[PDB]
Amino acid sequence: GVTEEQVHHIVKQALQRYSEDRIGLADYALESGGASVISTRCSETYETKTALLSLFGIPLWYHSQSPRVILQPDVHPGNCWAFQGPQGFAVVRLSARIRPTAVTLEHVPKALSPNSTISSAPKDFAIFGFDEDLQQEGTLLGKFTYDQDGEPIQTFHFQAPTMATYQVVELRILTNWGHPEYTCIYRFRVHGEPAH
Amino acid sequence: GVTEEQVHHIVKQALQRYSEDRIGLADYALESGGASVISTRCSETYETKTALLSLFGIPLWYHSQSPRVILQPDVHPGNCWAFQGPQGFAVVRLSARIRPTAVTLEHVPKALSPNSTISSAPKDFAIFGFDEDLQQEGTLLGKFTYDQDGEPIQTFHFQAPTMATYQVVELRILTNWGHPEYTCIYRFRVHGEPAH
Amino acid sequence: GVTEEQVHHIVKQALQRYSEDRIGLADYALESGGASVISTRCSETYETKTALLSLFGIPLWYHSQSPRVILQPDVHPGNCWAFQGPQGFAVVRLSARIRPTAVTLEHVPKALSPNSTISSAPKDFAIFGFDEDLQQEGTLLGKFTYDQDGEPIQTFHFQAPTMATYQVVELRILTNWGHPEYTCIYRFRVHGEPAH
Amino acid sequence: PRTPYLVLSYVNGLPPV
Amino acid sequence: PRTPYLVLSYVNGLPPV
Amino acid sequence: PRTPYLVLSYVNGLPPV
Ligand SMILES: [Mg+2]
Ligand SMILES: [Mg+2]
Ligand SMILES: [Mg+2]
Ligand SMILES: [Mg+2]
Ligand SMILES: [Mg+2]
Ligand SMILES: [Mg+2]
Repeated sequence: GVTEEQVHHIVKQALQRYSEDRIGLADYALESGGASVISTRCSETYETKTALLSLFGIPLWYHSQSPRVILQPDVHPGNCWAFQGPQGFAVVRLSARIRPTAVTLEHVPKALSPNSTISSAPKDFAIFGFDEDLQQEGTLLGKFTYDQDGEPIQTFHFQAPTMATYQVVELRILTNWGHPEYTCIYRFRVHGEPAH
Repeated sequence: GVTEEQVHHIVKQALQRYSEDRIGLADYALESGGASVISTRCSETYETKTALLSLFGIPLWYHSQSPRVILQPDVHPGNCWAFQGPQGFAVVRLSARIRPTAVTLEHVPKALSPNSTISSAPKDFAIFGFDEDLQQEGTLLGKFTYDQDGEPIQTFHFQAPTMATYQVVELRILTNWGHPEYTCIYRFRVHGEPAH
Repeated sequence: GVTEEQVHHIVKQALQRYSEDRIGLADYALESGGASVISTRCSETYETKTALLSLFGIPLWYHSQSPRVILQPDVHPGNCWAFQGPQGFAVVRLSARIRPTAVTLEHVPKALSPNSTISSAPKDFAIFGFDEDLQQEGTLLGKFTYDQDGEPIQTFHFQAPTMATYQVVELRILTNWGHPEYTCIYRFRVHGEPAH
Repeated sequence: PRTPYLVLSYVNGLPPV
Repeated sequence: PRTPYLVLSYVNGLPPV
Repeated sequence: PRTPYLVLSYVNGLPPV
């Protein structure tokens, strides 16, 4: 079979990959690395008016996650950005101009969900690139489907990316997994080739 | 022995489980998922008046963790809620009404502790369910002991949960592991069967 | 070769170690455990004036990380403290007086970095111990080099620590990996033997 | 002054998940 | 009052990484 | 205005751990 040394090697390398943001690819949409949401170019946030923050017994305001959370690595149930219905979009100014080669979308696992369902997850989606920051018409980079029966983190590689570069990318959600009120986005990542 | 494919399979599944909040069970006490502490129904917080926050050289206030931290997934030394002495309690409004089937309690590991001791950890505890939100007398669901010599995360399954459902649960700490001043609670989780 | 039981054992123990702050050693420089930066004894923070925070369309201030972040466990690209140039220093009041036996320095991985380079990482560094809190002359504990080609987390054990104890430690960065503007520090840890 | 604590209560059901 | 949201925009290039 | 920084100092020993 396998030697003990081979087992240690397999385990070490699997934990290395796990530690590298799970997938081992630089994320040009990570906010701490220099990416940001373009607030006016995102869907309206679905607000429930339920999470009330108070201080000294004084009600202050209701807390809802803004689109910024999709560019942050804190994926736990409820740490997601929600928009109303099954169609929505977010636009991100990447940390650098890149040739985009892949995107990653993740959702919470079924095992951490009541009744093992994730109907608020995005389903069909499309990625668009915008040449400059204030331009109206994007270029389609690819169309993909987040599989509710797949792994929580799903990476999608473009079949044949052109040589075009972009610093502005749109995540366009076309359908969801059936939730009748909203769609929840946990984390979106963009991968590719920077200047060198 | 085992094949290389079998090793990869074992490793993959262990990392899957690790990624699912370590234990692969939905947590109805997680604050981001919709749970909250009932502040007036918790022990007084032990305050040390040591962690002083300042701005522009102006002392502002002392920082202590409130009971909310036991419903958050950020377990590192000192990220715990403390009450005075070895007896205390916290009451949580769960995110949904459930038939409770298990609870999880975790503490920091001995390996991350000075002198390899965790004397502030809870020891004997009891779980109570409350039928409605403002009701005086809880129903005992079970009594358990957090083992200081066990794994940091310990899940306890009720032997024979009734069909009763609850949205309010009390964690009642009866003893600690010997700390003479306080008991520290890092994270408490509640698992069970929601409506479907 | 190896048995299935041996594989499960190897995997279990590797994940245990991973869960214990990756290295299984108590960190006397962790802020939540009681450590703090001595602000007046650190290099000036390099500020870029780029991360603008706004509210209701009103620009508030620019966000930069202070030295406190090196005592926090949130290592993601950009969650680092930066100083200008390749020489700098930070002084930490440890959570307890210890005989220091090792330090740990970590940086982000090449796999999460544009062009697979980490030129802002510290290179040569030195650790000094200070007998009391307001004393001018430190005692050299050791000199080490963070290897840009090594693992992201690197622990360095002192060859022969004396019986001296310290509660104040300086991390002195002597060179970096070539970045022409700044050096970035992600997380610094101090390990050793407390009183018992 | 007194140690402040931000309290979070859910007053209108579940947040989006 | 209205749900506040702190907005973060990068206006002068990359932060230190 | 000037970049604010919240400073944390331990002035009365260890926090609960
Ligand atoms: Mg619509
Ligand atoms: Mg099915
Ligand atoms: Mg008492
Ligand atoms: Mg023993
Ligand atoms: Mg200099
Ligand atoms: Mg080389």
